[PDB]
Amino acid sequence: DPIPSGALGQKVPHVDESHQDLLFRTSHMVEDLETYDEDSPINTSDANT
Amino acid sequence: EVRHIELPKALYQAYTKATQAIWWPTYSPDQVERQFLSQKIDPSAKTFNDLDLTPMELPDLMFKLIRPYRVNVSQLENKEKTFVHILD
Amino acid sequence: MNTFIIFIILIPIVGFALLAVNILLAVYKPYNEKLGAFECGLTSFNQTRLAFNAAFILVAILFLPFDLEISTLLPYVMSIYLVSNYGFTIVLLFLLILIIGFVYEINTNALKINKHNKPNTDSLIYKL
Amino acid sequence: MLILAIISLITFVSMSKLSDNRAIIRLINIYLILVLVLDSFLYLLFLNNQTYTVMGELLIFNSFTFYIDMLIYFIMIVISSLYGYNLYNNNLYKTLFEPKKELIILFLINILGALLIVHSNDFITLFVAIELQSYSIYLITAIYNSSYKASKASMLYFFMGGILSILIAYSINTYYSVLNSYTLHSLDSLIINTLDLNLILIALSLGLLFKIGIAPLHKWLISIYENTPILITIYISLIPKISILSYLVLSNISINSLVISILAILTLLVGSVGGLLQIKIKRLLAFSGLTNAGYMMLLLLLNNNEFSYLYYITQYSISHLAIFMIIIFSIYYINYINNQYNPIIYVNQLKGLIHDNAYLVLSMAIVVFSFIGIPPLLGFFGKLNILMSILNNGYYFISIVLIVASLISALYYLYLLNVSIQDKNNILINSNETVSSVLSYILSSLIILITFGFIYNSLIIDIFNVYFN
Amino acid sequence: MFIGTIILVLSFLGFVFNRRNIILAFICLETMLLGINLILLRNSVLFDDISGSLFAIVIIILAGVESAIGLSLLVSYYRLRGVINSYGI
Amino acid sequence: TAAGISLTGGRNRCFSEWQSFMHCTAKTDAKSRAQCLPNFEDYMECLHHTKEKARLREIESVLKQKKEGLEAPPVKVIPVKAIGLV
Amino acid sequence: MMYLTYYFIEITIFLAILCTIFIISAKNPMVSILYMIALFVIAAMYLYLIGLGIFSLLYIMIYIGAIAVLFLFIITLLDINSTELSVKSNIRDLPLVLISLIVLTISGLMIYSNDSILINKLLEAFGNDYNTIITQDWFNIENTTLLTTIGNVLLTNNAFILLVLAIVLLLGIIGPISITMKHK
Ligand SMILES: CCCCC/C=C/C/C=C\CCCCCCCC(=O)O[C@H](COC(=O)CCCCCCCCCCCCCCC)COP(=O)([O-])OCC[N+](C)(C)C
Repeated sequence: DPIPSGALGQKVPHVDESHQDLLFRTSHMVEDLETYDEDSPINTSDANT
Repeated sequence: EVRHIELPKALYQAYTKATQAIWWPTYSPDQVERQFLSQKIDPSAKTFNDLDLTPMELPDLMFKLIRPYRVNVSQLENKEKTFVHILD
Repeated sequence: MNTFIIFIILIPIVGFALLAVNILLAVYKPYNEKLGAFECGLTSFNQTRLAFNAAFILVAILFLPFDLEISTLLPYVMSIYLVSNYGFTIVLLFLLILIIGFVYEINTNALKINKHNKPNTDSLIYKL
Repeated sequence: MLILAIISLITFVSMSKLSDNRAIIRLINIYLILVLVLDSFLYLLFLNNQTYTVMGELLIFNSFTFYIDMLIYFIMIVISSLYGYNLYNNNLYKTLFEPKKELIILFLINILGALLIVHSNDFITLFVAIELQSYSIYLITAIYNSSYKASKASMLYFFMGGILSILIAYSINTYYSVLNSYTLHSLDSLIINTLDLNLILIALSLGLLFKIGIAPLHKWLISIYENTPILITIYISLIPKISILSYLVLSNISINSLVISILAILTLLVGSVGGLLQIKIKRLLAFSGLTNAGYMMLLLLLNNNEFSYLYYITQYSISHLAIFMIIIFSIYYINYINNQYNPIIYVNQLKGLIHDNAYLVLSMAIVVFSFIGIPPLLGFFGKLNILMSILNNGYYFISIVLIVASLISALYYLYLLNVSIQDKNNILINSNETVSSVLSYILSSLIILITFGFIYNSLIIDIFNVYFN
Repeated sequence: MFIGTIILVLSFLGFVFNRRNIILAFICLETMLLGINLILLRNSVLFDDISGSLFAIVIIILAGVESAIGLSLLVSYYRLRGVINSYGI
Repeated sequence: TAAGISLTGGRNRCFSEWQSFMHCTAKTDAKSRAQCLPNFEDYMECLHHTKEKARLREIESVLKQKKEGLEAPPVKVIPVKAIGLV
Repeated sequence: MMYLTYYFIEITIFLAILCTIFIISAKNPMVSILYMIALFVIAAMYLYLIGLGIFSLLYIMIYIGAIAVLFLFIITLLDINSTELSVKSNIRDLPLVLISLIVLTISGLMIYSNDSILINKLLEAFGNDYNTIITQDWFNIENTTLLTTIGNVLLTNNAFILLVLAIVLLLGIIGPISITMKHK
């Protein structure tokens, strides 16, 4: 419930299926901090079908 | 892009005169001569109007008239992901 | 300037001369309907690239290793007497190793295009 | 034994169904163990540091190479256990961890390439072995081809590793153009004094070292580590590093190199600082690997590096295996599975692990403190040996930078333990399924080695004195 | 050795500053290997030494296998996406 | 190893210098090894002809700086067709 | 004759430069593959000129006959997008391209020298103003060519290398099947 902090105490995201949205794909972000997941089971539902 | 070259009239007239030696039609020396003449409409002559006719426009016709010589993303990738590209 | 080099230069010249004669003598009257691709007299829609089978890829890809295998035997056949019995044993070992890979390819059915649709063989059962 | 296993496996796997995969892996697992315990006695050949050239001087066998080969066998045994044995028997774990049909063959071929790199006495042997290992590693990165990230990673690996393979080949050919030779054995003290080989040999060193991802060419490999399936990442971030570093340690072609000194400093700084803002577990572990690579890079500047290198690489391999196994074990206790290739992604998903499995967190604490270097854990003695080596040879500024990097990287090491010992609101009461006996025993053996190995330190040095002097 | 060196350098620059397509990257790899082999073969001739030519033969075989594997990787990458972007990697 | 083998399976162009240098290194030790510096020098000379090119540069510089005639048995270049003519 | 035939090597070099530039600048990547084939024919020409016609034939057999064929096969089956060379996209590279060209070319010529002084290192690169003297002897009684000698050393002195190469080719079979075929 308290917001996660990182190794330097900086703000860190909490992750669950919310981060696999429509407006957060193609986000401009460094790969170290990018949370969109193109292998997530909710973005890969009908791939190669 | 269409390639245009400007040349001196003497050089180009000499070329067209030389090329008149082959048996198939080729740009004339007299067509080079006419290249320096702009169209001059007689002030007193009947026109398309007297035939109750209305000429079409070159810009609207050009695409149809020239069709055989025509040269020829973000959503497409996402849509492509759902299809099959390789099979057994 | 031996016959070899002269002959090799001469062949493309003759090809180009025949091409030039055809360009010079045949008529040339392109127009839109003539310029269409011939597909049985009709016109088809432009399509995304066809989905292809993996065997099509696999024949071409597997050509290269097998071709290299075959071509690696050229030094052996050009040196067979010099290396006689030792090299004969070595080349046998090399061939056997490559044959294991051939075995893998054969047993995995890697170049077979399987007809996806097959006759239904299920029994007909009625719940009485 | 290895070549035989590769041939037999290709045939057997060709005749086997996809359901036999794990069984086949188990077989190979026990086979490897047998080779380790029945063929071990061959160490006797190297008594008093006797060196053997083999295969018309293409290969070199000594006590150093024999030890590295044993270590690589042990690592392969541990990693293949993770594919041959199910953590749990439920449907989710079947989906998470299923070995591909050809994966075991690719692992064994890659191990062959690594062992050939280690034993390489001629540059043609080195290049053939390097390309064997590189091609195998690309295929290992690609074999989980339902994953978008893995396929992209495999392409990136192919191209960057190809450019670096080209650099290595060009180095070897410049060496040949100067000396009409393909072996480092032709180098003498007189030759080194007479000719300037520094540019050629450093080009070779850099070509090899960028392939394991030292700074400033670190991000591409870290990306590949992040984007592979976790059980692939455990293998591909360890074996190449061992093979390349062992070859460079045994070759000693960069002694007191200014360029290597500067790149080692940069690697320590980048590895320590760049791990600080990471929130993904695999990126954090990749920066840890970068820092430990810098530590080992320091040993390429001096002669008589064998004891400190062997100690460091052994304890580091043990700790790397242990931390990845702990992360794998913790998957059962997390709330949210991110995807089937990387079930756990963020460090914060370990929050409150102590309330679900206290002894798993004790194992984590031991491993983390070993990475930091607390005595009497193995990591402390690895760092101590490295410091002895570098200070004996006058690398004072680098020793200070080593201390600073150790302190800095301790922060992101402690991040894992910190979140892991906090409180979580809904804790585990009971569960009917137990995690596998085999994998838990293997993890515990690694933890016990990290904890109590120091007891054998003086005995180990005594043996080393008779096999390496 | 000039022709090999120029081929290698220009192929490397083409690979690096490629911002057009992925096939150019494949081609630049192949041609860098070709340039290296050319340099090696000239030195082999000037020394009258078979070691250079032996290494060149091995380089040719390895370039073949590397081409096969690289194109397999490309096809596997294509299988999920159906297209290659001008950043396709 | 293929070291020492020429393009025709014999001994390569600089084999003799290399073999004499290897004899030297085999007889000496690390402390004495510098005693073998001339042999190695000769080896590198055979490989790269550096001193020979320098000496030719010197001779050619002095040749092109002379207007006085040369009276010595000369070198004559002939067509390959004229090998053995006259 | 002489004027052309003396500078055949230089012509191959100039053609190689031009062919590489054409590879990188081609609009259609198929045209780029064709210019790669052209570069390989030029390399075969150079190898013939320096006395290695057998390697000319091998390069034609393997890199054009096999590798370029696979290249074309793949670009035909696959959907590739490409952008054209343009100032908007590529003039930004010109400074780095120029610095890298000079530095890499000079260093690639200097890595061959053994002189302590850097300027002498670079100067030796352009230092072949002399002809090699080709001489005869009679010690070789056998008809041993380059291919025969390669076979001799590859199958006896370096047999281990041949067997390891067999493993590499095994990889070139097993791997493509592993990632391009879907089992069951
Ligand atoms: C019955 C067959 C069982 C043998 C199977 C061995 C598998 C190796 C697997 C994993 C490697 C783990 C570390 C290997 C131990 C090094 C032995 C040695 O002393 O290393 C020395 C060289 O020291 C070094 O450089 C430094 C080594 C750094 C070790 C750092 C870890 C220390 C903690 C280990 C504590 C020991 C646990 C004992 C549990 C009661 C080589 O000794 P050696 O080459 O003469 O061979 C030994 C004779 N042998 C083949 C029969 C076994």
